[PDB]
Amino acid sequence: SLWKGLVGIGLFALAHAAFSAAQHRSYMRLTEKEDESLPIDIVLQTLLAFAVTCYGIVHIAGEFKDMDATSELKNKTFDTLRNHPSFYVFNHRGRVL
Amino acid sequence: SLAEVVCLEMVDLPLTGAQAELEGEFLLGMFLKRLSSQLILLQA
Repeated sequence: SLWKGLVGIGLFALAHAAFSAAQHRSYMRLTEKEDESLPIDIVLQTLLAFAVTCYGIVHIAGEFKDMDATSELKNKTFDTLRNHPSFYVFNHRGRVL
Repeated sequence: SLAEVVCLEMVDLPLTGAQAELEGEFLLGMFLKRLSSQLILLQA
């Protein structure tokens, strides 16, 4: 179940990016520049977090299945089919034991 | 002496340590700088 760890790592890194960017914004409003864009590093970090997280969530999302009924009948025999549990009766050899 | 004032002004106060080192915070050098400052605030 490594894909779970992968997703948690993506999330942690993304949160780190958000924190870094908030404090950078504070720097901006403090130095009254309000002209410049974000440093590249934050951008790359968040984007890779996003991509990795999607690649992992696709895996852990589940698993597809055929829509042809007889696929799940390939392995089956009368012994299962015949029992009819709501019509059971016990007056048979086993009661000896 | 304040009974005759002529002109004045209002100035903003100085910074905390947090904001100072924050300014200090700002290729790989960029990343490691960021990390270091983050770890410092953390320890604080």
